[PDB]
Amino acid sequence: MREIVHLQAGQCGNQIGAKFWEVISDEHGIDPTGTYHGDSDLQLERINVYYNEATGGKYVPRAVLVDLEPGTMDSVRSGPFGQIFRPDNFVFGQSGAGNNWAKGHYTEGAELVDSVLDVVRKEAESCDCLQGFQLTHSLGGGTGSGMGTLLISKIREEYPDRIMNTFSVVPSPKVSDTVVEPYNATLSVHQLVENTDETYCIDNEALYDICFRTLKLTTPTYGDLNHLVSATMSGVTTCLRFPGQLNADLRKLAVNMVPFPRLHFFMPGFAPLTSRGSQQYRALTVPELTQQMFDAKNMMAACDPRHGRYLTVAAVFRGRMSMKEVDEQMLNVQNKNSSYFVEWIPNNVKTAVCDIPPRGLKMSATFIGNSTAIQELFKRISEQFTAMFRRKAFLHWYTGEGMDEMEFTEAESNMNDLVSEYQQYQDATAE
Amino acid sequence: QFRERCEELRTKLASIHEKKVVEERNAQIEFNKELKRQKLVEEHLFARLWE
Amino acid sequence: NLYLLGYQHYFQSKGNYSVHQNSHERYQEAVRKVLLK
Amino acid sequence: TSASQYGAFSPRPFFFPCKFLPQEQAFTEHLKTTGFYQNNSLNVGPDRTRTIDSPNYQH
Amino acid sequence: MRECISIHVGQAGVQIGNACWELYCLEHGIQPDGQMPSDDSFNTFFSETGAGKHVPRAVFVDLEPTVVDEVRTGTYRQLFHPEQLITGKEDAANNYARGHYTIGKEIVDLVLDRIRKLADLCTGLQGFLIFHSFGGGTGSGFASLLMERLSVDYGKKSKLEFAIYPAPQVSTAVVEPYNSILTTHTTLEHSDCAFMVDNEAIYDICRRNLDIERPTYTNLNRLIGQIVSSITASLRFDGALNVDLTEFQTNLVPYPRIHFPLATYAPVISAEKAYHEQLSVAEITNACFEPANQMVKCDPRHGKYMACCMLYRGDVVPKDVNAAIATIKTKRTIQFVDWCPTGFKVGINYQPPTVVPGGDLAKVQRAVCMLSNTTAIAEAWARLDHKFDLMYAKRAFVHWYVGEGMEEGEFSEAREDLAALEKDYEEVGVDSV
Amino acid sequence: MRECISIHVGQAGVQIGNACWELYCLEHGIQPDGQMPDSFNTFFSETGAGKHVPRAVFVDLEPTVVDEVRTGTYRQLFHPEQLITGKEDAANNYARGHYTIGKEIVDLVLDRIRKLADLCTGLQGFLIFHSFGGGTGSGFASLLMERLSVDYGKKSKLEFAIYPAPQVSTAVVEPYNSILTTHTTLEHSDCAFMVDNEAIYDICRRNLDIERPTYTNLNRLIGQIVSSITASLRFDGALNVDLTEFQTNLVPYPRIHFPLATYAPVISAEKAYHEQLSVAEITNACFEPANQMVKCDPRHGKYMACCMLYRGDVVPKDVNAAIATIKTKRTIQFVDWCPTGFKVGINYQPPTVVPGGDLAKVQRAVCMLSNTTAIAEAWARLDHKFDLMYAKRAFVHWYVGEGMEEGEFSEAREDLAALEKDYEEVGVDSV
Amino acid sequence: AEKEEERQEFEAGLAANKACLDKIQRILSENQALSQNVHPMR
Ligand SMILES: Nc1nc2c(ncn2[C@@H]2O[C@H](COP(=O)(O)OP(=O)(O)OP(=O)(O)O)[C@@H](O)[C@H]2O)c(=O)[nH]1
Ligand SMILES: Nc1nc2c(ncn2[C@@H]2O[C@H](COP(=O)(O)OP(=O)(O)OP(=O)(O)O)[C@@H](O)[C@H]2O)c(=O)[nH]1
Ligand SMILES: Nc1nc2c(ncn2[C@@H]2O[C@H](COP(=O)(O)OP(=O)(O)O)[C@@H](O)[C@H]2O)c(=O)[nH]1
Ligand SMILES: [Mg+2]
Ligand SMILES: [Mg+2]
Repeated sequence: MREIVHLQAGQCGNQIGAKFWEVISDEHGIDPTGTYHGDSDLQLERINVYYNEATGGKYVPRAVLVDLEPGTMDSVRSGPFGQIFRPDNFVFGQSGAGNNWAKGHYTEGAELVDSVLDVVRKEAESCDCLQGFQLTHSLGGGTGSGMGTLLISKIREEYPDRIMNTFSVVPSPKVSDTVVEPYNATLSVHQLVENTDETYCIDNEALYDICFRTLKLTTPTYGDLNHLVSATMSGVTTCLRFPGQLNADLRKLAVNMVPFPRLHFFMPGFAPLTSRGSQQYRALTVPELTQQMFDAKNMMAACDPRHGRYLTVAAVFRGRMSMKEVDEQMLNVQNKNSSYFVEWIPNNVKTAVCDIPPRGLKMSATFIGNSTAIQELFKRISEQFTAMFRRKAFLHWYTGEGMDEMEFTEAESNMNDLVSEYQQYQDATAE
Repeated sequence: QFRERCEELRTKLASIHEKKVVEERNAQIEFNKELKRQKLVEEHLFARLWE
Repeated sequence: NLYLLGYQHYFQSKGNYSVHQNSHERYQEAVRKVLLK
Repeated sequence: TSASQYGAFSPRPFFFPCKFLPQEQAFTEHLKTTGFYQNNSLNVGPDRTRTIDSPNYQH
Repeated sequence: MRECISIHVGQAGVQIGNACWELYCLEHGIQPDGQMPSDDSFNTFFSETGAGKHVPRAVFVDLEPTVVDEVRTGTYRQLFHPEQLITGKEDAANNYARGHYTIGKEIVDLVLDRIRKLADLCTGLQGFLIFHSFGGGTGSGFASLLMERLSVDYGKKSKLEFAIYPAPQVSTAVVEPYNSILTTHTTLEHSDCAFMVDNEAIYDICRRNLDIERPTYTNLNRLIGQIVSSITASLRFDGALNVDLTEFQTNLVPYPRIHFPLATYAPVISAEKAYHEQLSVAEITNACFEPANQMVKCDPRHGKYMACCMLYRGDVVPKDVNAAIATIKTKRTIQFVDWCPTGFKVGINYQPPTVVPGGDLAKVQRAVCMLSNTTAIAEAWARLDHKFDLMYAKRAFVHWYVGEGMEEGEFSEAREDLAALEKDYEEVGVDSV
Repeated sequence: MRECISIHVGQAGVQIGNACWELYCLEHGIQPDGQMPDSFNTFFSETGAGKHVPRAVFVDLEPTVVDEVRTGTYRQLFHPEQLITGKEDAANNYARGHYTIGKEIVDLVLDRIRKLADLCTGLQGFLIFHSFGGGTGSGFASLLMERLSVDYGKKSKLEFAIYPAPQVSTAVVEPYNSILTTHTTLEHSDCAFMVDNEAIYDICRRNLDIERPTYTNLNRLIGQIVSSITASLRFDGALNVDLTEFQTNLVPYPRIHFPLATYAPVISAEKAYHEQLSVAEITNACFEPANQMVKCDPRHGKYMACCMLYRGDVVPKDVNAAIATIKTKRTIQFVDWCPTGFKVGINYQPPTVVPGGDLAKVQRAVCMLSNTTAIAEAWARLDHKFDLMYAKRAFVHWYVGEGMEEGEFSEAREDLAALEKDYEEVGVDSV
Repeated sequence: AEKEEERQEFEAGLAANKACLDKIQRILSENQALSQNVHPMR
């Protein structure tokens, strides 16, 4: 009908989706063992989007978890919803990559790309009309940044028409855990521009900023961080699973978010995050969602969008709201701020409404926006990648994998050409 | 799931953990004391042999 | 602790299950077939 | 002899860590020892026109 | 599963292996006999029999029998497989030539067959941990040739190196600089990473922070075991950021000729001192940068850091880790090379380090290990070069090695190799600003 | 959050530290073990074991003075590293403690200062205590400030210093150390609180009836001075005044940071029986020349800045009445360019008492920080005595033999000559 | 009727918060650091 195969790459990817799948099963009333105890007929009306049918009233994951290290996956199949997955979709090798992008992309990845291609083909042919796939991974590791790129490039050839999302975790300069980070990141975004329909730039340091200030959590783990990206990407396909006053899907946003094929990077954000001192002194309303969202402190990317221009803005609202108050706010932000919006695109805003409120909440909103501030990330990464590469530091690890040197040069060049043309769209006269 | 989904329990666990670590360290202190007593008596008996 | 706001299950707060035995294919066939009590 | 001191320690519980959470390989070990999922079958799949499958078009 | 094999060489090697293995047995739960009184977290070091026994993956080797017979007699006489403990009747007596050309070649084959059997027992192996000294004749020459043969036996496998480097002032030998000069070609062209440590720095650290006077080799060995435990803890036990050996192998080495990081441990304090001190992530990571706590008599401030690998352990939080790293980067005297603004490789582990009875370290809920690759180590090789040059000028003790039967030109060859490596370190230290 | 670190130097500093830190433990309730059976957080610091550790650095060039602390009742209260000793002392020599013995332990202290500083989040300043007479209190303290000032460009550095008494003296070569230390307290100090031991001797014998005192009596009244200054930071009050507030409103020119302290009321319990104490009565004694804490008479000079510290059951209405009466008295003079010269800080908690002390339990108190130019006559006496000795070149071979240049003696004498001259110009009241 | 329904929903939210606070109290009273495994010699 309209099905999604959830591709999973790396320790980042496995932990992100495990929290994500914990959320969705609660959204559809599924126990840790797999059945449906709920009383919502509309929870089962569209459960085949993410799950597959099994005997005995059981519903199974349509996920393929991938890693290069055995240690991560028992952590998945021992957790809150460990047993809901099936052992065959669990695919993983014996030797890690050591944060080396080349190893997972060329040397060790090639032995495992076959088996993951096998299982995803069966999840593809299991569904009648597959809408498109979906991957969560990190640009800072060896498998998600590495193998994850090799997976996408193959299934683009196999399934060209199908949409392809990616919630790629981009590294932060303020907080980085990897010396060899810039080499992997520069060699992966070159794969992302060519073969991806849709990308969301999630940055961990931003999640550390949002928890310290708005949430005032004393000791945040990565589990709180995983819950943020799960609620965001629950808010992207919420209109797909449930009916609404004005419906949409991923493809409805996809055509409406891409003026030109080189630009598919966006800045997700969540509306209703308040601390526990803020719950008592609040009155939930459509304006208060727009006030919390448009605050650039709230964004989960790593750049301030006042330094650029909004190309296109999406707002997927969830709950029961009056639409006059919905559209009047979207017009109101365009009129007041007369400098942050592109002029050659009037009515920059796409808005969708899903009637079913979010889990555990009465009102919410989700946002996908294309700005010029995304180029602030790359040029800062290019500031570090060139500093690595001018002295050929850490190069023998990648050179010994069998690649040449011009692949680095074309990577930055294509990366430099992207931000160069991206800068032009900021400074462009409409008339 | 609800064990994971609370922070104040992590605070209380850390507090009680450190509190019990203190008493374990006290046991280590008594261990060190008995070692020093042992070496002292070794020196005394060697002095007796010299005399 | 993002959502220790009260959980407040929506549909739980506010028949055909006996017809289709909580099966998605049976419900699809039913809603094509009317047969909803 | 000083070398004999290295193993002159009777086991007592307070030389031991407060908690103990090791790596348990009970499931992925089996999944390694057995072959992974792979299908060598014959080509099986319905013909699909996606948007509508099998209507009753007629004059 | 991920397994590692220990190849303790020499008297230092077997003593260090003894301390490390007492630590491992106490940690994982094994009795001195070898049984469990009560998951498979021991698989990296121990193999499990049908009867419930745990068998070491460690080949003690020495050329003097006594140093292994006390091991064969001691409390762990039954834990350790006797054919793992390999002995020779006569030893090199601080003669690299003897340990390389006359005496080692008799039992080369036996040691190679046993390590072949141990690697056969292993299914997917991770690394060979080498423990030796730069001064001893056996631990220099026999170690050197076993690297030479083991390199072609296993081309791809990681060969970690832990070595006692001759102290700049105190010495237990007079003929040590010749052996230390001639060994360096092996740790240059046939090693993956090295951890040279001088006993003098550990002595200063112990008498300064631990406040234990009159130390011995046991006190040093317990710290070295703590270091190796911190290295292997991410492998043995889970962590939110687990780091295997290949990850920190990659994120420390800029060029193939530079595989000499420097170790650091904190907190290392007495229990009475730990009574009045709050121990936090910031405090422990600031203590790991002090030059007085380095395990090598060199000052990193005289050089510049190119890389830093970081291993937290215990009850640690990524927020505090990031705050500490931010403070360290804001520090000015803590300098970094111009071609590395991002130079940290962080891994965290849950289980706090255990404590050995009768030892010295009081148990601390969180702990830090640092593996900093800086360019301040070259001055130690400069001191070695100066002493070896003033040695070799008058041709003292050379008759011993020549009558053993090696050519004299290898002395000059090794001297030129180490001079070139020092020049390489200077080239790295040069900045393109 | 407010944090202060004590940097007590010399045999005076240790003995002052014994009285002062004992006062703080009784003020907050700290057991001699160090356990409370966050007003304490300005002085103490929490540990994992629930132990509070003082933020102090006790330094001495001889071990014996600190060895009494190491075996005292408060042995477990103090951390072993904080107490720093030395094998040989300067022996009433500035030069030994400045060039030969000072450099021996200057650096190890700075390690301990940093660790105490890093434990603190927001540092207000450093309270530094030493003496002008002894070599360690004068020589070593001079180097530390020079390194501290270039290390901490902004953090405050207060000075409670023992000045030589005008008539009595415990040393012969004490004018040499007193003169040449004045460089540090000029270009590396923010405020000063010079005390001659004589001025406490008559105050106690006249007011507290103890006809035969000791230094412990002298130390305890010094403790009340420091406590009253810090009491505003420790506890809540109607008008809290921090270090930066009264530093600003006491120094009209950066070369003038030498006020005079005055504590009131200081009466024995039995004579406190006959005296009803009010805000007016105590604030009149703060201007009495007989109760002055420095051997000088302000009636021969003129106040330019008066800082007023109240504490206890005080009322702002009665404070204003007391100030008005003070201004209507021709015996008290004020400079022309300061028509308004007062600074009132109000605290709530009354000062505590020590068993075996000298002061009675009093509900209200008052501390006084009055800058006057009548302190000018004090160093002129010191100029007269130094010049009367330096002409014959006595004791000079000691300082020369250590390796300090003889021209520094003349330069030191000249600097105080310009110092006294400046205080005449401020005393001049021009049109 | 609409405003009555919203008021009762608000009361239901308050009751849920009270219940979760009470179970917070109970799991505060509980005490364990076992993590499904004590050390093998304990
Ligand atoms: N840190 C440390 N060093 C040791 C220990 N035992 C021996 N050494 C070092 O070993 C060096 C000398 O070599 P040995 O280990 O004694 O003997 P060897 O390596 O087998 O070589 P030969 O003496 O020729 O047999 C000395 O410089 C010591 O520093 C030890 O227990 N701890
Ligand atoms: N008021 C007061 N003065 C003190 C105290 N202790 C020492 N002094 C003064 O300090 C002067 C001498 O210096 P000391 O403090 O005794 O010793 P030092 O400062 O360490 O210098 P050295 O004697 O050279 O080591 C004497 O003139 C005393 O008046 C004290 O507890 N209270
Ligand atoms: N926000 C967040 N980031 C994570 C989480 N787990 C891992 N990461 C990030 O992932 C990076 C390590 O990825 P890695 O495991 O090497 O990726 P792989 O090589 O593809 O398996 C680190 O820099 C972390 O910042 C998580 O639960 N939340
Ligand atoms: Mg030997
Ligand atoms: Mg003195």
